[PDB]
Amino acid sequence: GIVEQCCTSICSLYQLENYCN
Amino acid sequence: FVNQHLCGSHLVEALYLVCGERGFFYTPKA
Ligand code: NA
Repeated sequence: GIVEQCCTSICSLYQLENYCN
Repeated sequence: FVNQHLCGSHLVEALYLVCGERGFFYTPKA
């Protein structure tokens, strides 16, 4: 989930935007 | 600000700025 993709590895805008409503 | 390790409030802040008026969901246990 978001922690694995953006906290314990480097985040990206592509990934972050998957969590916008 | 997005292309780094972002945890906790730092990650919520990034979601807040990127998502804007869409809002977002923060589901750390999923
Ligand atoms: Na904003």
